[PDB]
Amino acid sequence: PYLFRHYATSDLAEMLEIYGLPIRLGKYPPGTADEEKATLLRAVTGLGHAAAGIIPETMAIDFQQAAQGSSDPFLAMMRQSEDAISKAVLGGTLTSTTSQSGGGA
Amino acid sequence: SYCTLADLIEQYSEQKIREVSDRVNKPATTIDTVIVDRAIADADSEIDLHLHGRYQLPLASVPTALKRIACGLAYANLHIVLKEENPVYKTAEHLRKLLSGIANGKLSLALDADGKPAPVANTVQISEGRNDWGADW
Amino acid sequence: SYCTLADLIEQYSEQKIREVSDRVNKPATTIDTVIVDRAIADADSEIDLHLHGRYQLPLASVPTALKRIACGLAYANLHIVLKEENPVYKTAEHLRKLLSGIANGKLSLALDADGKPAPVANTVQISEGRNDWGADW
Amino acid sequence: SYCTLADLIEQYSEQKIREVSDRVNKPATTIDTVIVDRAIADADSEIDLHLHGRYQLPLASVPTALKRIACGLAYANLHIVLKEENPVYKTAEHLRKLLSGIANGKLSLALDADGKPAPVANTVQISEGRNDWGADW
Amino acid sequence: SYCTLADLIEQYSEQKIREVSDRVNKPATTIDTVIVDRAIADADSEIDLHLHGRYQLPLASVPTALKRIACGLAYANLHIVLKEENPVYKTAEHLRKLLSGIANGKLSLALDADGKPAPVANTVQISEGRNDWGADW
Amino acid sequence: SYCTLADLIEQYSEQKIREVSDRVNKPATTIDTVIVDRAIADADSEIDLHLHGRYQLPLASVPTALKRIACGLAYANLHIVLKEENPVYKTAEHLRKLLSGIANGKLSLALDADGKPAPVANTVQISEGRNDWGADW
Amino acid sequence: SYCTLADLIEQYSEQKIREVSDRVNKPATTIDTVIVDRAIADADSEIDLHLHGRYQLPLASVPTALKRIACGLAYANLHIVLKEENPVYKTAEHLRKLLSGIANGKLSLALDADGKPAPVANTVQISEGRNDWGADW
Repeated sequence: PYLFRHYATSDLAEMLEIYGLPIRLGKYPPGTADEEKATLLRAVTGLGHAAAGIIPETMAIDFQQAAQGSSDPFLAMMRQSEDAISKAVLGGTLTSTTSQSGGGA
Repeated sequence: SYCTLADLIEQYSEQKIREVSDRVNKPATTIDTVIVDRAIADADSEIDLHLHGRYQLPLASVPTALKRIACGLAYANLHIVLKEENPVYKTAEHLRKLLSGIANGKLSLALDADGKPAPVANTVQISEGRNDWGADW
Repeated sequence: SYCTLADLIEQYSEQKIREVSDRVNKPATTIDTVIVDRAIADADSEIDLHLHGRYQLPLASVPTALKRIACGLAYANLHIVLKEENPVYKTAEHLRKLLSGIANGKLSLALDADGKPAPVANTVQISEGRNDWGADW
Repeated sequence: SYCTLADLIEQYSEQKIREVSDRVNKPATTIDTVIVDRAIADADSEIDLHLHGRYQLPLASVPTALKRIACGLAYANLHIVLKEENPVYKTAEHLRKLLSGIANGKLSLALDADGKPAPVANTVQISEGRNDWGADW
Repeated sequence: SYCTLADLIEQYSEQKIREVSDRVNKPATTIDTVIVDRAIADADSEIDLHLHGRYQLPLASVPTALKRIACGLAYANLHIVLKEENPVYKTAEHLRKLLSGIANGKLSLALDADGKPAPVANTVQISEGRNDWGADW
Repeated sequence: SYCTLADLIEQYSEQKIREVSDRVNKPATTIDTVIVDRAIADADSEIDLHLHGRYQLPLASVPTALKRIACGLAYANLHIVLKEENPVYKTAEHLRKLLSGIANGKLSLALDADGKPAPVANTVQISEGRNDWGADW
Repeated sequence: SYCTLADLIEQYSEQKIREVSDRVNKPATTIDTVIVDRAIADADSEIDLHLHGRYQLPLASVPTALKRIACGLAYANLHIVLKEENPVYKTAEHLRKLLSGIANGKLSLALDADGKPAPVANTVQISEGRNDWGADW
């Protein structure tokens, strides 16, 4: 369960790192020079934090929505690991987390 | 000045330039430098029209393909009357097609002698860019 | 210099080069090296125009197909007047089609002698890449 | 060297090669090995241009269809002036169509003598692949 | 060897093969086995090019339609110069169309003598297949 | 053997078969059974190529339309040189169109004498089929 | 047997059938019943090819339009050599167009003498049909 939690948390951290700016790819026509290609790379890299930009009509840039995901799987796996560890150690789970129900309390 | 009188001679022989450049003496005897200079100027002007959107117009160096294109255009311009079927007209149209290809980003401007030309800063432009909270605070 | 005078001779015989390179003596007697050199330079310039976007222009070695293309283009350029129906014009157009195919990523540049050419670093470019939390911490 | 002088002779008779290879003596008397060698080199160069994207260029063995294509291309190249309507030009265009078909993944490269050629490792490439938790832990 | 000299004779008479196979003696007197062998080899090579993607190339048996195609292609190859309008060229193009149809999965390869050919294992490939919990546990 | 020499005679007279089957004696005197047999074999091979995907190739009985097609194809094959405008070529193309229509599931194979041919089991194939809980338990 | 010799005579006169059916005697003197029988058989075979998908092939009765089509096809088949521009060829193509229209469900097969033909049970097929709880329980 420790390894399960570790993997889930690391993957969630990476996914948090990737959200926000969408991955985008720039295209150039034949006969583009190395200086112009480096310029295009710099522009594409800056477009995420740059609100505006201009390119020749012969060039194109597309946006892809890189992540388009949710954290629910990782949270569920971490909760499972937490519950397993609590049961194995203390024999119960209430002592570590607040029980959100009554009646059977 | 992407080409000179010497370039035109070395491309088209001297006798043909003597024929097409002299309008006063029949048979021609001497090359009139003014007409050749104006033809070269017009060729340079058309090339500038085709190249202003991708490079700095006052080029400090001339690519060799630019020299060939300028010489061809000047020779075509030197004709008072030119038919559609004239081979020089076909060569001029071919050179214009190359110029259009260069303009449309389909062909590149090659070396001048050893270094690259000076691409203009069109694509460089982007907003200032706001990325606070990512400066290692 | 993707081709030389020796290459042009070995491709088109010496008598034809003697005819098309001499503009002063009739019948021709000697090959004028200046005209051949300029024709080769113009052919190299056109090939550079077609190849700058995919390879380093100052090539340290010449592929053999490049030699054939340069020789054909130089021979075509050596003609003062060239018709559309002239077979040399058709060969030049064929070579231009090969050059366009190479430029458009449809044909590859072959070996020079034993090693590959030097593809430029166009496609190499990508962002720096942020992948923290995955460095075995 | 996908073909040799012996192959060209055995395909096109020796008298025709003697005619088209000798440019100095009229009537022709001897085959000039240099011209044939260069024609074969140019044919090999074009085939390499067409085949570099799917196979290793320095092939250790020559497929027989490759030999036929090389011989045809060399014979076509041996002509100083070639018309569009010349039958050898049509055969060369047919061979170029086969080469394009091979390049475009529409035709395959057959046996050399008994074993397959060496397809390049283009399609082989894939990421390293992360599949932990499935290693029988 | 999808066809032999005997097959070519039995298809096109012996006099025609004698004419088209002898290049040294006029009038022809004997059939040169080397030229016929090379023509058959080239025909087999083209058929292999067209058939490698669907069957094992080193076929242990020859379908009869394959024999007809090979004979036609060899006869077409035996001509030093062939026009577009030549009927043998039309027959060769027809056979090439059949070969393309076979390659494109539009026509099938028939019996050799009594048994089917050996289709290659292209379509056979699929993943290993994970279906635990369904093994009658 | 979808057709025989007797069928070819009964379709095209005996004099025409005598002309087109004898290549050694001028004027023709006898029908050469070997050439007719090979022509019939090639016709059967082409029909097998066109019919293998829908029926068992080693047919135990011959449909009559198959006999007509085989006779026409054999007669077409018996010609050493055949033009596009030759009427027999047009008839052969018509028969090939019928064969293609049969192959493409647009035309059916009729009776042999009284019973249907043997359609192959292509469409028959389906998975084993899991339908437990529906076996009247 | 959708048509007979009497039908062919009553359609095309007897003199024309005598001309086209006799291949041995010049001028023709007698009608050869074998050739007419085979022509009728081939016509019936083609019609069966066109009609097997919609009706039972061993028809117990012959529609009259079927008789006209069979007679036309037999007359067309009786010609050893037939051109594209021959009017009988045009009539045969017209009849083939009618046959295709009947096959494609665009035209119907009319009465034989007083009763309808026997349409095959193609469209009849449907699953067994499970509709329990609706049997008036």
